[PDB]
Amino acid sequence: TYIKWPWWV
Amino acid sequence: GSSGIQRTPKIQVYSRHPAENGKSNFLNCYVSGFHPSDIEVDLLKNGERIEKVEHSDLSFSKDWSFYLLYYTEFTPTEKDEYACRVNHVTLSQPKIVKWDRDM
Amino acid sequence: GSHSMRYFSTSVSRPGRGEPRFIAVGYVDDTQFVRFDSDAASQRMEPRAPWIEQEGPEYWDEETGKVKAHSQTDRENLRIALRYYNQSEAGSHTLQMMFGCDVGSDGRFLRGYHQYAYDGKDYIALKEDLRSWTAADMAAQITKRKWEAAHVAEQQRAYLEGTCVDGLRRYLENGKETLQRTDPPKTHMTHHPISDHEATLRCWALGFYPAEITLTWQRDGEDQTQDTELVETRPAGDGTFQKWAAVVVPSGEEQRYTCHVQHEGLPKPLTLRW
Repeated sequence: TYIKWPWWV
Repeated sequence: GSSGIQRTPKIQVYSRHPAENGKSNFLNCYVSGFHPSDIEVDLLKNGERIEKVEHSDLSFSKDWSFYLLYYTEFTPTEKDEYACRVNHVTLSQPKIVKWDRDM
Repeated sequence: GSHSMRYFSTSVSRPGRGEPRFIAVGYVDDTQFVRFDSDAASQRMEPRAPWIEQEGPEYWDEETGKVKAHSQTDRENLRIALRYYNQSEAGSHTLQMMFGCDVGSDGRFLRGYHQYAYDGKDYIALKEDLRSWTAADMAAQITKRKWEAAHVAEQQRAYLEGTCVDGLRRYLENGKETLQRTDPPKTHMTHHPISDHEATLRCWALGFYPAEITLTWQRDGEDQTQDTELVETRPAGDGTFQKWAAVVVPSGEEQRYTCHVQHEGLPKPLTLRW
């Protein structure tokens, strides 16, 4: 299952 | 426009199974340990680029260096020669590695 | 033994030749099971192992949404990194991400990972405690401060100990016929004359799974650490792996050398002699 959250650097 | 420490690909050309003339097999070219990921890989038969060649999805190792597998079904014979051709920013000219049934 | 799930994503800019390309792959141990390619036509997370195809349509919808959102985020991250470093738009740059978890034989969480590399070098990584970050340079410290303020590590800890472990446990059950196997290496030795004074002894390991393996040569019981040629472990294409190791031996001294093979599918390590 893929991460539910990405975020900006 | 390459960026970051360059790493030359390590190239291996080999069959999936020990070669037997007249017996269907797979010809592989595995390129690993390279950066950046932009690369050209072809399989050759008697010096000519093979058309229907598949490849794995770009992935990378723990040290972040990239690897790819290029492969095609083939039936080896005693006379036919095969090779892998690789072009990469680290290579002054394309590198052609011939298939040797004993590597 | 233990098992792992990993996702690997690569974002590459190609100035003047299109917009950046995003590729993501998912693995359980050494077996790939999904992929996404932003250049490809489907625009979906796609199966790459038989045992994942039984997942229903809402798996594929949910996984597609998550990976497409990551694709867009890391494309913007390439822009941000360019700015942080004041690098020119002329250069092609790379952003890699890896995340995933390890579980033991009993399914318990053993380790979580969530880390980035920029142009092939560490950028930022979640520490083993899943509470703090390791930033590799002054740009990554800007990111570290931002992620500390937004409590990103809390969300990634929750994913790694929860969703990640749950998915890996389920994949291991659904693909158990295939993922919980060990194929031991088939071994042999070949002999290749160079001159009339030297020949190559090559020790082979074929058809093994998983890929982790150790091949070493000894001479009279003493290791040949520096005179051995060891190729990278390579895929056969059928789910197994191959590797060889070679030593150059003075003609007539073949019987002084032994090859030693360690693999988790072998109840005891092997010793081969020509």
